[PDB]
Amino acid sequence: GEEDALNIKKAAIALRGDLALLKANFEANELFFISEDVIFKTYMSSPELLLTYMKINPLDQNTAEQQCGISDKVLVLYCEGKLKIEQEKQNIRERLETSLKAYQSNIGGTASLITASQTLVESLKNKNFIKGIRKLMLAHNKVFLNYLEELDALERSLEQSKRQYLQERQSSKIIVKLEH
Amino acid sequence: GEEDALNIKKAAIALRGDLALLKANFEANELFFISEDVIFKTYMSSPELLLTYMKINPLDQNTAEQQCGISDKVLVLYCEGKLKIEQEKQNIRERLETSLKAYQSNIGGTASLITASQTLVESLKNKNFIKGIRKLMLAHNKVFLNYLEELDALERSLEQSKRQYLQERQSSKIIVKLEH
Repeated sequence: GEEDALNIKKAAIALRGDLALLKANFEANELFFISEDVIFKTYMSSPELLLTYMKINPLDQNTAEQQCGISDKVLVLYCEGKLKIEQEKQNIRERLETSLKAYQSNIGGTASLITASQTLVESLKNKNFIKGIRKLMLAHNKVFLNYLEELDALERSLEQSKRQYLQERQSSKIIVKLEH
Repeated sequence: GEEDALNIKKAAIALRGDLALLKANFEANELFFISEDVIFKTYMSSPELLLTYMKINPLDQNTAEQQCGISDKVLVLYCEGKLKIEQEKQNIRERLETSLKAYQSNIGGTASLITASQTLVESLKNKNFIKGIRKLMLAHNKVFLNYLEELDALERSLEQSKRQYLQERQSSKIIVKLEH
C-alpha cells in the first residue's frame, strides 16, 4: 500500500534521471554525427579536397613553422593535412570515450530500475484484478445469503400472521354462537 | 524466444477458458438475481401478498391434500405458503452451491495463470526495451569507430598522394634542368 506506492515514486524519479542522462548522451552523439558526416563528404573525403582545404584554411603560423617548417610549400600542405587528420582522430576518440563513460555511468541503475518498477507495477495490477474477481464473488454470496434471510423473516411473519388469524377465528366463532 | 512465445500461447488459451467459465457463473447469478428481486418485491414481500398469490396459484391437488389437507381453507393457504417458502429456500441453496462449486473449480488456475502470463509478458517488454538501448549504444560505437577507420584510410591515401607528388617533382626538376 503506502510502501509500494512510495517505492514506485522513488524508483520512477531515479529512473527518469537515469533515462534523461542516457538520452542526452545519445542526442549529443547524434548532433556530432550530423556535423561530422558533412566533414567526411567534403574536405575529409579525399587527399585532394583536404589539401585544397588546408591551403585556404591554414594552421596557425606558430604550429606551421613549428611542425611543418618545410621549404616546399606543397609539402607544407601535406604536413598540415596530416596534423589536421591527427587532431580529428583525437576529437573522435575523446567523444567516444565520453560517450562510453556516460553510458556506463547509468546503464546498470537503469536496467535494474526498469525491471523493479515494471515488476512492482505489474504485481499491483494482477493483485487488483484478482481481488476484483474475489470481491465480486463475495458480493454474489451476500446476495444469496440475504435472500435466505429474507425468506426466514417472511416465514416468521407468516407464522405470526397465522396465529393472529386463529385468534380472530376463535373470536368469530364465539360471536356467531352468541348471535344464535 | 520460441519457448516463451509458446508458453504465452498455452497460458493465454487456458486462461481465456478459465475466465469464460468464471464470467458465465457471474452472469448466470446476475440473471437469477434480476428475476428473484422481482419475486421479493411482489408475492414474497409480505404474508398478505404471499397468501393472495397462493389462492390464485395453488400447489398441485396431489401435494395439496397430501401436505395441507386441512378443513379450514384459510389454513390451507398458510400451509401452502410455508411450503412455497421452503421450496424457494432450496432453489436458492442449490444455486448458491452451484456458484461456489463453479467458482472454486476455476479460481486457482485463473489466479496462477494471470500471474504467470503477465509476468512473462512484462519480462519480454523489459528485456526488449533494455536490449533496444544497448543496441543503440553499439550502433553509436560503430559510427565512431567507422570515422577512425575512414581517417586511417584517408591518411594512407594522403601519404600515397605525397609519394606520387615527390616522383612528379623529381621528374619536373630533371626536365627543367634539361631545358637549360
